[PDB]
Amino acid sequence: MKNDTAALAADIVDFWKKAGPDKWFDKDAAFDNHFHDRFRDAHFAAARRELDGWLEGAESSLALMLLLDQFPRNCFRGTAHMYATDPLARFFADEAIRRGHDQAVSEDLRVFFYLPFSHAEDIAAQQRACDLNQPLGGLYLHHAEEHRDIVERFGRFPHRNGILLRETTPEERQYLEEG
Amino acid sequence: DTAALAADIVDFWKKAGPDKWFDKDAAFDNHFHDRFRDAHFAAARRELDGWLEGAESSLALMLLLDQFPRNCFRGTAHMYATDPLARFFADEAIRRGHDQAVSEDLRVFFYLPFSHAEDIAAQQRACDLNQPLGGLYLHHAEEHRDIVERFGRFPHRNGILLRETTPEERQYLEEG
Ligand SMILES: [Ca+2]
Ligand SMILES: [Ca+2]
Ligand SMILES: [Ca+2]
Ligand SMILES: [Cl-]
Ligand SMILES: [Cl-]
Ligand SMILES: [Cl-]
Repeated sequence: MKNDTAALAADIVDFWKKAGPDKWFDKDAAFDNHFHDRFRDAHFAAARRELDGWLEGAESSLALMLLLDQFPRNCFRGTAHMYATDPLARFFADEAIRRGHDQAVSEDLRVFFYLPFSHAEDIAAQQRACDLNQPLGGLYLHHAEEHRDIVERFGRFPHRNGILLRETTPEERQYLEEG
Repeated sequence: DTAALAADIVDFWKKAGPDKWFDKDAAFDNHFHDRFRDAHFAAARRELDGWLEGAESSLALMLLLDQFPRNCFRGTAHMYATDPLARFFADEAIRRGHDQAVSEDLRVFFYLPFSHAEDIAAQQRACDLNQPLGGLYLHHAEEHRDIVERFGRFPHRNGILLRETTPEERQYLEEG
């Protein structure tokens, strides 16, 4: 399943399209279970750098985003595993965008190439996320700006502090306590 | 000349943009309120029905009757008070082609009144209207519809509307 022509990559994308925004954007434990049953092995292969060849194809690169940015957020909830492949997802998102892959998938799926930037605790990534979401507009843009505001304010996502064993600052504590 | 006022409402909203339309910013809500409170009430008293004659002025009615309450009357029955009027005007604006006259970025404000109506017919209509828009706007229209097909209404409003949450609504509410 090493090449962009892999059945596995197409399977991941087919699974995502079938699930739809009903599942992409609204928490559901059955969907988490389902995603894990199908694609846990694929996640680990991607994380082991066995699927770098998927960067050759637009939809196979989308599959990489789904495995390395989305999968951990569905399937490793409440643990440091949720963030473990984020640097890899970002590295791949950058490469995919350089190849024009985000422009090659449908408008509905484009945001999955941009979410790794929203999920990074660094200002450059956040500004890049907002620029990339500008053409998508509406709620895509709103969400990118929501993330950028937290990072520009704290340099990180204070909601992660417990899981990552970081010391919460007074202003972060304030922010957390109030929403 | 209330023409200038309708234009001002649209320009306020257009320039604020999607980084403010969906946020919960008390400063923005206060700004919107202090500028357009009188306009909202004039529209609610049926003093601005003439704005149906134009596309942008009809958009202004949507912003005054559907969005304004949601920014400026939060957590109160006033959030819903002008919803029937907003749906009435949206129906008329769509009959006149005004939704199709404005770009997709702003067109959705003609359709949100249908997603905000506690009426399964309105919800099905909202899904049809958002269908060509797709993306997150269609998704949210479908989500609202899914809530209403089931219940006939929005359980999240039970507190405000002093409704006894049924057992099914109750367990719907505790879950997510
Ligand atoms: Ca090849
Ligand atoms: Ca904002
Ligand atoms: Ca669209
Ligand atoms: Cl956070
Ligand atoms: Cl959208
Ligand atoms: Cl509800």
